[PDB]
Amino acid sequence: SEISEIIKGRIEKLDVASQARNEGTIVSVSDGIVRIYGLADVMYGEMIEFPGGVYGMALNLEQDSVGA
Amino acid sequence: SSGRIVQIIGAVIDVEFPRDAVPSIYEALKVQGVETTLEVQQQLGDGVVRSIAMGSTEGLKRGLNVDSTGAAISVPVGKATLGRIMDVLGNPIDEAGPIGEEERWGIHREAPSYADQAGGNELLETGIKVIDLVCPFAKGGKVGLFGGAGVGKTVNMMELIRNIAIEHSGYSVFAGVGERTREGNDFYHEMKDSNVLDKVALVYGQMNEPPGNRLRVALTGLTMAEKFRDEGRDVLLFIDNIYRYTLAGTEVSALLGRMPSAVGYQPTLAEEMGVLQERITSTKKGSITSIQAVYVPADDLTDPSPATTFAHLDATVVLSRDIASLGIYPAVDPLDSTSRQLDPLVIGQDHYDTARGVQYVLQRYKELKDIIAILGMDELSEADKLLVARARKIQRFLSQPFFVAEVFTGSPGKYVSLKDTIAGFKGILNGDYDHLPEQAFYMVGGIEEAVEKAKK
Amino acid sequence: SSGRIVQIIGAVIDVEFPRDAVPSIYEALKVQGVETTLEVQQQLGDGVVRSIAMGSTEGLKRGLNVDSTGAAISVPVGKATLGRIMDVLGNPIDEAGPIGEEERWGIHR
Amino acid sequence: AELTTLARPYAKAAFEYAQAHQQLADWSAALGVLAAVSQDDTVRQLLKEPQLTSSAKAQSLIDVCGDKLNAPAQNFVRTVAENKRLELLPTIAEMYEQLKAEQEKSVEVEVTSAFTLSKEQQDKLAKALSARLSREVRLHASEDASLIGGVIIRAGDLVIDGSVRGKLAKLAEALKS
Ligand SMILES: Nc1ncnc2c1ncn2[C@@H]1O[C@H](COP(=O)(O)OP(=O)(O)O)[C@@H](O)[C@H]1O
Repeated sequence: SEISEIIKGRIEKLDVASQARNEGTIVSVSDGIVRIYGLADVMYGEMIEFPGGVYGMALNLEQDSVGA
Repeated sequence: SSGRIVQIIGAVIDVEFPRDAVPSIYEALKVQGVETTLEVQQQLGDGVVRSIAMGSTEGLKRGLNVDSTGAAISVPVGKATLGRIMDVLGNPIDEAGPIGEEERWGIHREAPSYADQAGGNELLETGIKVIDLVCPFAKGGKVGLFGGAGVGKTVNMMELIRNIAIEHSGYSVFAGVGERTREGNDFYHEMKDSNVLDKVALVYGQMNEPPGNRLRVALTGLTMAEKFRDEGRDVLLFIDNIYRYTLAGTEVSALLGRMPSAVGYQPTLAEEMGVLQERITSTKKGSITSIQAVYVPADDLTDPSPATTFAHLDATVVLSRDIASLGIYPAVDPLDSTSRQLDPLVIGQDHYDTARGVQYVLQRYKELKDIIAILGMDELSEADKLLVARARKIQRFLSQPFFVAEVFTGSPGKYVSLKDTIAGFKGILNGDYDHLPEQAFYMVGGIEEAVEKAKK
Repeated sequence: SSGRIVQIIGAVIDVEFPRDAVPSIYEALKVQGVETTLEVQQQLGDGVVRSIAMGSTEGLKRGLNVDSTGAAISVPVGKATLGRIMDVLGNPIDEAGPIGEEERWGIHR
Repeated sequence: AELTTLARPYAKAAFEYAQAHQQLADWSAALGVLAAVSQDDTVRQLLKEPQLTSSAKAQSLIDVCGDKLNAPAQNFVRTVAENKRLELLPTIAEMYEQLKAEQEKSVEVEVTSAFTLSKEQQDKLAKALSARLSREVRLHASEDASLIGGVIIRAGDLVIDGSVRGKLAKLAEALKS
């Protein structure tokens, strides 16, 4: 490709997290709705564990977010 | 090539494909490893299609592989569908093994063309006297069916199935749109006990199913009726409610995010009615005649769902509680049932004169019944008393024993031809049978059976 | 750490905070230099919270520094409230001086 | 909205700066390196992380690209990232190239053929297309076994079909009707 070797060597030392498919991060909380980045293996109707013993249910599996 | 699920919102599933292998509108898709079928509704761009699932989506995830079948939803057709219960995908839902079909057909096709119309206004003989006299059916026609429950709707449907199978060498297809599961099991056992199960193919789209199943189940039953029409036959197609087909279109259009039309309906209401109703016609090979029961919302005839439905109907049959409380079966109101075929250019002058004479005598008896109720029988003249006697004879001669009701009446059933119906009601209207008692005219076939009933 | 006002549309005010110091839902916030309190309704993502003012928005600008109190709107309770007129924030709106309460309670329970 | 609708004022601002300061090839190399860096999967995973600010995403893109960006291109990267428009970075570069093709009076023409064409045949088609379009043309030749003869010229939305497959389709439409 047209990527140079030095630019590729700068790309390989980037700090990129390895996102597990059963893990996610909360983006937004509003009115009982929690929209979550990630969770790439979640099913429609699957329970989701939050901290503090709080549980949720996934209902909107969108392209880049999950509404629970 | 296969695609991947990118979005699950309810029953609406978006699947991404490669750009040279985007599947067509109304193509059936299969989720790998699961028993789930999808039907493509829209092409959104960048390889992504938006589709409706034909079952429950609980347990589906993004990332599942989806195969394309290359065609629309294809159902089994032919003689092997008779006696069997099927869903919208044509899979059997009775526990009686696979359907042994020889042919599968897709459920989306065009209406028959302008040059393929059969022409004329040929009548379909049902063998029922009140139907063939007062509200006659056309081949290729459509029948609205009105009334509540418990007045004999199912018995009339089994008698139409038996009469079209035995006397005309045709078949029947039932399509239950929004079928209650209790009543479908009851209707299946009633058709086993009346020996008419092997004359009809049953397709149910049940109430607890998502609304694309309840949208496409009439197209499945119409596809099986089209194969039966293309074998050269005259087919009956029964639709259990046309308003649930309309409401399933409202629900599917609300799930896709379309902007709604007046009184809440889908903006494609007349078009989705016309795609279903223009396939029910008389062609050069054979005909399909449909009997469709109609619910009216809020008792409003100018609501958009019955106003779109009544533009396609050729006849109405109204069932009445007051005729059934008198013991007269079938309980068809002769004054409230209408027909577009009741016209002297269509059926001739003789049938029209006999039917309008019967309707005048029953209407005059209807107002004189309130006169007798307000002031007594002594208020009426000799001509009014003569019309009351002829009208009670006409009202009892409209009753008829049925072959599927022999447990109920305790009699053999009768099939009456149209010639015998016009000759018998003309014989009552001309005063030829005023010497008979009225109870001879109850539950016989032709007028000669009433003549031999009045010797006993 | 403090945030800054990014949007004022009517009674609804959006405040951007740093990502380690986002206030919770129903946290009270104090705008610096103007006597107005904000209550957090929603967390919109990227550090931004959406809130409703507990006063008039005529003296507010974009760019104003907003501090977080770390708790909900707390009002005085006890028998010091008897005989007094208070507003929604528990400040006295008679002219009888300060309320000498011994306990304050949050309004969300 | 479409990607070109969103990518139009960024490419127009970059083209007006690079035409005003005589840095057309510098910004064309910079936007090509930026588009190719933003389409790599690791950078695309980094640019969709929710805990990163827009300034850190612009700083990571500037530190990855390095010596291929001058200081106004870095200012352009910070303006693109502050308005949350980093996914537009291929489309912006494409529209910049279209603007530069209107400035130097040139058109990029794709020619597909049934057999390989020599330099005399490409110079002949390029001179005919330069006489028709009133632009300097740049041909890009390619092969196709679907054609049985002839060439197909594609220049933007202009299609000139000289292949015998199209003449076969015209004869099929003329005899079917
Ligand atoms: N042809 C008939 N002869 C005698 N009785 C009938 C006839 N048709 C219907 N009935 C009576 O009416 C009742 C209701 O019939 P049915 O068709 O089962 O209505 P539904 O299907 O709405 O319950 C039956 O139980 C039967 O007793």
